[PDB]
Amino acid sequence: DVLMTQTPLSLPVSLGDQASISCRSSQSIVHSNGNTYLEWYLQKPGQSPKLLIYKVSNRFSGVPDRFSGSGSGTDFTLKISRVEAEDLGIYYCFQSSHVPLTFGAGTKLELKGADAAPTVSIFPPSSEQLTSGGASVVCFLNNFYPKDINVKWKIDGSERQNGVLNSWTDQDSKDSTYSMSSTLTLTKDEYERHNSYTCEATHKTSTSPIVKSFNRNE
Amino acid sequence: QVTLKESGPGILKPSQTLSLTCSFSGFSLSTSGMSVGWIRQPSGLEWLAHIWWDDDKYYNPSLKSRLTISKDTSRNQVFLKITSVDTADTATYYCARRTTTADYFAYWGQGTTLTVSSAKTTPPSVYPLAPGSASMVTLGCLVKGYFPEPVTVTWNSGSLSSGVHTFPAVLQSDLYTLSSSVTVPSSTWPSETVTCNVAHPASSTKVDKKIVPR
Amino acid sequence: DAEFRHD
Repeated sequence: DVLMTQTPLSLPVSLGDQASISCRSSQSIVHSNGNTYLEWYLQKPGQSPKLLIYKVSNRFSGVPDRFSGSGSGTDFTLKISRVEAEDLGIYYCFQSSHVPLTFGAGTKLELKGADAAPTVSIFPPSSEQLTSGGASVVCFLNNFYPKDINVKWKIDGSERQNGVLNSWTDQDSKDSTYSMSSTLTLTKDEYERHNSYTCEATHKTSTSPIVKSFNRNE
Repeated sequence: QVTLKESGPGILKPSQTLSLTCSFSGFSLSTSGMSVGWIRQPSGLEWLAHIWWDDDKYYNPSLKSRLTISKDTSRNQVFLKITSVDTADTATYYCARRTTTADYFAYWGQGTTLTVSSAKTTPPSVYPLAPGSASMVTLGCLVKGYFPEPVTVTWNSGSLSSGVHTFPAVLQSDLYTLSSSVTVPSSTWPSETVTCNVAHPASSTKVDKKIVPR
Repeated sequence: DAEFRHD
């Protein structure tokens, strides 16, 4: 398959900024008929993808002139001369010269905000869940920027990876921060074999991880 | 005005055959140069198959053994079959048009959501998340083990909307789980009641869970 | 090296 590599995969911008997205193909997108079938699509939340550019650099009717495409062979670029808020979303390059027709992974055009430390909260299993026979330990990591963050669970001071599932909100519409949940699901039997439960968050806003714990018995 | 519209079964069990239909208006597949393709977005975008006015057919080679595309130009419809579905076929499926004189996906359908799962309809268990002993107070509700999507969560019947984060659902053993957090002043809780309201229409569930200290 | 159709 022709691999379409987009750089970067996340692009934080301020409104009004110029923005550029690279798409490099693993083989030339030139077709035997001489055309280069490289297209760019924008997908907004709750919408089907919409066509922006076709054959490298031809803007589709109705697409604002702040969008342009360029390149040739294996090297392509989408440029936005000034980013408007309505432009935020996921941009895909796409080649239709070779079978299978292939998309890039998507580049999320997102807002820059001020760096912000996460607020971390840990919760033990509720008495209702414990009576019911299960044990979920929940950690919220809320309102941080940038979106890059590491979460580590420890049980009795030892790293635990099995049974952890994470989920993320989209960028906040008020302050441009991100939030995430991390949930450790144990059997009640497992839960009742261990005492200390810890959620640790590492984020660029501090050298030291944010550590929140509880003890099962307290 | 050109439109395309996908239809499918909504939910299927693993091993069943998926039958998708694309119905369209404002153009005809009989028109020289017309084509229609299928693209899906699994839980980025992946092109599946494509068919032309003259019945020429193209497939993603990695998926060919499971795919069959066909047309009925009179009915003005295109069909896609995917045999032996499994959980990875859970996705939104789009159909989209191209023409030799407008050779790009200008027109897409709205998409049809497909979930492939062996789960049965299951109501959520709703659990309170109250802080232990170890300024602003963050509370939450854990909505665990439901099927199918969706659930909705509000706080105090929607009167409490500021400082709320409701996370997307994830799958654990074929059942969905999500949590919602709400952050309020320490002067608010527990002086005032804070209750999460969870609805899961597939199981007729409307449940309120008051958050109380542990 | 299968090409997609464009004519």
